[PDB]
Amino acid sequence: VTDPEALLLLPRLSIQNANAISSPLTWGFPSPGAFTGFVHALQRRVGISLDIELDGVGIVCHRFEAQISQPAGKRTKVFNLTRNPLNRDGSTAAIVEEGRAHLEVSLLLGVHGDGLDDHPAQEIARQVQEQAGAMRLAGGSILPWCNERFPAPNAELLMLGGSDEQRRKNQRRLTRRLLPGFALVSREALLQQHLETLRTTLPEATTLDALLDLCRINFEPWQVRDKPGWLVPIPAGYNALSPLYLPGEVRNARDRETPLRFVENLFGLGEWLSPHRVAALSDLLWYHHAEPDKGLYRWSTPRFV
Amino acid sequence: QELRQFIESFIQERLQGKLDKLQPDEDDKRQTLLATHRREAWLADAARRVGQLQLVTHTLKPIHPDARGSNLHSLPQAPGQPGLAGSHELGDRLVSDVV
Amino acid sequence: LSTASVLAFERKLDPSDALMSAGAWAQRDASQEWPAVTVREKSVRGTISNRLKTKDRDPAKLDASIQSPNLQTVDVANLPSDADTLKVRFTLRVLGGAGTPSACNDAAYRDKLLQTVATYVNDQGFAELARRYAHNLANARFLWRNRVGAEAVEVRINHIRQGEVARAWRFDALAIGLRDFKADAELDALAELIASGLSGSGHVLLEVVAFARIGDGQEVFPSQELILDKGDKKGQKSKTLYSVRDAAAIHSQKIGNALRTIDTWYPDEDGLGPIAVEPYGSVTSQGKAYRQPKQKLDFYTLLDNWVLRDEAPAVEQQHYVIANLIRGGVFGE
Amino acid sequence: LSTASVLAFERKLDPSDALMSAGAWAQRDASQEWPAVTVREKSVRGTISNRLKTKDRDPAKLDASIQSPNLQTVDVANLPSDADTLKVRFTLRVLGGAGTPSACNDAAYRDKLLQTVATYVNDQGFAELARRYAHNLANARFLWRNRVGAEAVEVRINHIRQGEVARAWRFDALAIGLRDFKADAELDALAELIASGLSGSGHVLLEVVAFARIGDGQEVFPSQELILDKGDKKGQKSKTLYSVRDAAAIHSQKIGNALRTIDTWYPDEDGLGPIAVEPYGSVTSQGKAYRQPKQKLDFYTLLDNWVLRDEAPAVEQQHYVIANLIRGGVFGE
DNA sequence: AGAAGCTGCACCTTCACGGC
Repeated sequence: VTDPEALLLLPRLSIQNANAISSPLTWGFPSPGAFTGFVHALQRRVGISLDIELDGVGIVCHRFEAQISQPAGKRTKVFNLTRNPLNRDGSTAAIVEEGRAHLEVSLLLGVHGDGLDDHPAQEIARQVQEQAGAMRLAGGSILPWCNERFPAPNAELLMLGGSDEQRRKNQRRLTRRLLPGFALVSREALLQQHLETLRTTLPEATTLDALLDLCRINFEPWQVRDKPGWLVPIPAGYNALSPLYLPGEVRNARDRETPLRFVENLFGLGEWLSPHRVAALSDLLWYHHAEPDKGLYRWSTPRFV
Repeated sequence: QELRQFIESFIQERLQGKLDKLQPDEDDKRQTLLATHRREAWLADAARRVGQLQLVTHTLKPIHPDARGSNLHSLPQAPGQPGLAGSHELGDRLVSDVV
Repeated sequence: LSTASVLAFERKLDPSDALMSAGAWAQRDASQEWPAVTVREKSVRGTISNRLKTKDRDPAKLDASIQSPNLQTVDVANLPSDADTLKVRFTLRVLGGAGTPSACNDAAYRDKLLQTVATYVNDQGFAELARRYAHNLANARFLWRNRVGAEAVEVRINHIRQGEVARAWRFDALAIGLRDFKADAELDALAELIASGLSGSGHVLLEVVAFARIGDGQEVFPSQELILDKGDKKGQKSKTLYSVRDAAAIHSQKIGNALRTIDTWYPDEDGLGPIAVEPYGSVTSQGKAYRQPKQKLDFYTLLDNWVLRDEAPAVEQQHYVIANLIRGGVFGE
Repeated sequence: LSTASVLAFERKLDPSDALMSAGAWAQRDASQEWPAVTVREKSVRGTISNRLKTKDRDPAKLDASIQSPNLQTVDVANLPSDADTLKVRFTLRVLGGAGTPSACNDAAYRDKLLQTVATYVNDQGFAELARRYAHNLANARFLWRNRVGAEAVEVRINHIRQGEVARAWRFDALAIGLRDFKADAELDALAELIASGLSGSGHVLLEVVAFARIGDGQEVFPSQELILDKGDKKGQKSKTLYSVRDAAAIHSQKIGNALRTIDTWYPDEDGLGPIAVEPYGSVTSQGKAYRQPKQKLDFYTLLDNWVLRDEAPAVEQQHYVIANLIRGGVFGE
C-alpha cells in the first residue's frame, strides 16, 4: 500500500565526512538505514507541513573516495583517523577508529500525500532541497553547492501526471540525470537461492553471504568463478537481543518517552546496478519493515523482481 | 585431588611469570608475592575479583571504550523472513566473549 | 535537579575541506581557472638524527647505525615555479538553533537549559561570539603553517543566498592580528550575518577563499593524515598528506579548530592568545589542558552551576559555555 | 623540568626545488627565458667493472668478465652544444622564531627551553649563524658536482619584497672559499638581512640564481632520485635523475643540506672544513659520524645540559645547538 | 573528629609469504 504518486529527485549531493564504517563486518558505503533515516527526518521536518509522506529512497553514488591507506607491506587497508584533544591533565587520549569517506550521491524519494494537486509544481521540491541542505546524511555534512560554473536543480515527477508515452518519456528524462551513478538494490531472494544451491547436505552459519562477497579463483577439472554484478554485503536491519523495555526502565537512554531495545545487526546482500536496467523506476526504493514484537527492524527494496 | 596439581601448576606458573619480570635486587617483594600468589588465598582473592559477564553477542566496549554501560549474553531469535541471516547462529558453534 | 544523563550538541559552524590552488598574485580576479597543487611522493635520504636507546644494545651497532644513512619516502606539496600565491578555498555552513540540545534525557533539564540559553540570547545575543568567529575567518588562521611566512594574505568571503552571491567581503588578514579582537564596520556586518544564521532564522552558506603570498616554488602544507603506526611496516613512510579530488586540502576539523580558537578567558595568563574552545580547555601544542576542574572554570562545572544551581557565571565565561554549545559534544552522567 | 616526550621543530630556512636552465655566458643579465635542461634517458654498453662474487668465481662463468657488454640504462643531463653556462634558480624563505616548538608535552620544559633560547638570542643574536648561512649562500655549495670543474661561478641574490627586488647582491662564488668564513661588506649586509629574518623582525624571501661555466655541451648533474625498491634486475635503470615538468632540477633537501654546512666545531680533527649540522653530526658519504655519543658533544647531551641541568656549553656548541633548532626535527624521550 | 571526592599505583598483556 506504500506506493508513491511522485518521485522527488534530489540531485548529486556531495558528502564530506560520511561513515565509511557501515557495520561490524562490512565497511565502505554507508548503510541504507542512514538514507531511510534521512528521508524520515526530512518527513519529520518538512513533510508534515505539506501533508505529504516521504517513504522510499534510491541511491546512485556518482563517486566514492574513502579515507584509507595501505600499510606498506600488507594486503589489507587501514583507516585514516582523526585527532582528538587531550583528556583532562594533558595526555594523548585513547583513539577510537572512525571511518570517514567522501560520497557524491543523488537520491530519488517517493512522495505519497495529498499535498499536491497542481499547486506545488516545483516549489515543493525547492522547499525539500533548501531544507535538506542544512542536514547530514550518514554523519557527513552535505556540502550545499557553492558558487561555481553551474547550478544543480531538483525535480518532481508524477506517475499520474502524464500518459503512457509521457510516462516512459519522463522515466527516460529522469534516468538521464543519474546515469553515471549505480543503483543500490537489496537482493535477498538471490542470497536464499545461492544458499539453497550451496546447502547440499552441509549447513551454514554466515558463509552464504561471505562466499558471494569474496573472489574465489578455485579449480574445477586456474579458473575463477563469476558473480552477477557487484554483490556486496550490506547491513539490512537489526534483530532483537532483549525484550523491549518501558521508557522509564533503561538508564541512560536518548529520551525517556520511547521504548528501548537491545539489538544486533542483520546482514544481507546488495547489488550496484546501473539505473538504465531497472525496468520500473517506481521500484528501487528503500522501505522499513518493523514487525516490532518479534524484532526484525529491517529495511529493504521490495517489489523488485 | 586429581585436579589439584593442575591448578597448583597454574598458580606456580603465574607466580614464576610474576617473579621473572620483576627486575628485582632489593626491597624483598618476593615474600609477599609468595605469600599471596602461591597459597590458596589466591582463590579467595580470585573469587573476590569480579567483573566478568561471559557475553555472546553484546560488547559495549568497542563503542568508545570509556563507557560503563550494559553488556548482554542473549543470542537472538532466528529470523522468520527468508533471505538474510546473521549472528553465526544456525551452526558451527561459537566461543563466548567475556568483558 | 539532576542533570541530563545523555546531553548531545551538534556542530554548528560546520566548515568544508579547504582545497588548495596555485596562481600568481594580482591574478586573484580570475581565480577559478587556477590549477590545484597535487601531493607528490618523494624519497629522501637523511641521517639517524633521533636519539638512541642504549638499553639491551651494543655500542658498535649503534655508532655504525649513526654512521650509516637513513632512507625514507615522504609526501610533499609544492607550489609551481610560476605561482607565488596559494589559494585556499572552502565553504562554511552556519546552521542555526544554537542552544538546542540534540539529545537530552530529562524534560526538566531540557526546559531549564532552553530557558538559560534563551535568557542569554535575550540579554546578550551572538554579538561577541560572532565577532570572534568573524575575526577568525577574517584573519587567515585556517592557514596553520601557510601563514607564518606569508608577505601578504587576503580573505575574500561571499554569502551565497539562493544560488548566487549576495554579499562580498574583502579583508587584509595581516592587519587583523591573531591575538586581538578589534571592532570594525565590515567585521560587524559579517558578525551580524553570522548571528542571523546562528539565531535559528537561517542556515547561512559562505565561501571563504584566502590568498597567501608564500613564494615561487615554495612548499605548502595540507593537513597530515593520522595513521597509528602499530603493525607491519605501516610507518616506513612517516608522512602522508590529505588529498580530495586529486588536490591537497586541509581537514574539516582543522578548519573548525582554526576558526574556533576564540577563547581569551582562561585562568592562566590570557594575554598569551586565544585557544580553542574545548571542555577542560586543551591545547595540543603546549601539551597542557587549561581550566582543570580543580579550579571552577571548566565547561562542565560552569554548565551545571548555570542551569542547575541557578548561579550565573561571569559575563566572559558564559560566552565560553555557549561557545562549547556551538562547538558541540557528548556530555552527561 | 625533564625533557618532553614529544618535541617537534619546524624548518626555518626553507628552500625550493632548484630548477636548471642552460645558456651562454655574458648573456647572464637577460637570462630569463633560457631553455631548460631536460633529462635524457640513454642506454650504455659497458663492461663488468664490479668485483666478482663467489658464484661467478667458477672457471666457466668468468666469461662474464670476458664477453659481456653489461647493457645498462642511465639518465643524463647535458647542456646544448652552443651553451656553456648552467643556471640554477631557487627561492628561500627564512622565517624566524627558532626556539619555539610546534609540538610539546611538558609546558615547564617548553618555558625552560624558551628561556634558554631567549637568553641566547639576547646574549648573542643570530650573527655567526646568519653569517655562515650567507657565506654558504655566497659560494655555490648548492652546486654540488656542478662546481668541481666550473671555470667561473657567479651568484645573484635578490631580496624579493613584493614582486620586485629590494636589494641585489652579486658574488663571485669561486673567490669565496668553501672552508673559511671571511668578511665582506655585501656579505655582512646579506648576513644582517638573514639575521633580521631569523629573529622574526621581517619577512625575508630571497631569489638565488647561480651561473657556472661548465663547458660547451658538457654534462651537468642534477639530483638523482632515490628509488626505494629492492632486488630486481634486467629492467631496472639504477640511475633516475630528478626533474620537474621536463626541466632538470636539484632536490630542495639537497640545497638545504648544502647551505647548512656551518659546523666547524667538532671534537675530531677540524682542519678539513665545515660539515652539516645534524645531531650526532654525520657525513654518511664519508662514512664517519662526528660528535659521537662517546664524546659529550652531540646535540642531545649538550641540549639536555643546557636546558635541564642549566650547564651552559661553550659559545660554539651554543651555535651548534641553535643551528640544530633552526634545522628542525624530532627531539624527545 | 567523622564523610565525600580526588589522585596514585597496581594489575592485565606479541606474527605464518607473490593484482579480473
